Amino acid sequence: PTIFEERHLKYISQLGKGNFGSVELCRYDPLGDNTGALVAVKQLQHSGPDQQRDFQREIQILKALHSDFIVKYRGVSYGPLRLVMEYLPSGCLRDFLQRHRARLDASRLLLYSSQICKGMEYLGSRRCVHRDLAARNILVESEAHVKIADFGLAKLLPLDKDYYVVREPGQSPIFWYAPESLSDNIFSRQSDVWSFGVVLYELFTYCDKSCSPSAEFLRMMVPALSRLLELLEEGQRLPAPPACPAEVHELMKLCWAPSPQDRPSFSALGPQLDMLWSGSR
Ligand SMILES: C[C@H](NC(=O)c1c[nH]c2ncc(C3CC3)nc12)C(C)(C)O
Repeated sequence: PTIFEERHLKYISQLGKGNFGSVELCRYDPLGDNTGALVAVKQLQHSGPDQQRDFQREIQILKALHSDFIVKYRGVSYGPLRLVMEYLPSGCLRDFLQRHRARLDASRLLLYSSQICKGMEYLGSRRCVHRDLAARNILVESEAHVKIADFGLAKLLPLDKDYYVVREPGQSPIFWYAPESLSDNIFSRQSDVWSFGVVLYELFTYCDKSCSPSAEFLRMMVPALSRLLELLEEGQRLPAPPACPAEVHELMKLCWAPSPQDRPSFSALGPQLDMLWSGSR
């Protein structure tokens, strides 16, 4: 339905945690016989003002999003409150990449890259900045299909502005953040592009822990945030993943253009990745 009765949503396990919200695997079981469909249900675990309004927004946003490459909204449910979503058993991409490594050539990484870019293109066209783009936040619909998830921090851009300024600090691993976010808490469709660069790096390192974004800044060597800012200002960048084809490194480096306005758009990126995907073969 679009509306789920809480009494029929039946609990199975934890799938994830996030700022003040959990997502759970539930069976939606109106018969009560274990034959009902599986669903991923997000609730907030804190009942204050701003986190509750933010959650409502996230629902408004995801409801109004229709794309093969965006996680699918199924409905809400009420108490007097919960967000119900399609469930993707293969789960997290970060993990999926680590497991199936030996089964995935460059085409497929490019295939995923294209699909994520396409979803981000669309997100951008709805004026939606995602703000927390990263392999851990991408779900796997199948071996040849991925989808962007976790709208917990997404913002709508007012009609008259192309950027958002966040008051408090971020709480995500620092290594996916654009410089303007690090220094000024400025997020935009173009800071999303910065992070998409890092997602590509993740695809092509197959999310390996030993050469992760974090592991690399560490190697590349005062507050962490400040040092990462100095580096990125000096023009230090993540290196070509091992075996990475060069053309892809260049796209990354381009996504990492110092100023937001030199970064290419998702709609520029999409064809290039497409050409690359039909290039390997
Ligand atoms: C925890 C959160 N997940 C969701 O919102 C999910 C929505 N549908 C899913 N299907 C499988 C999984 C399995 C991967 C848990 N997660 C989710 C996220 C991965 C986006 O941070």
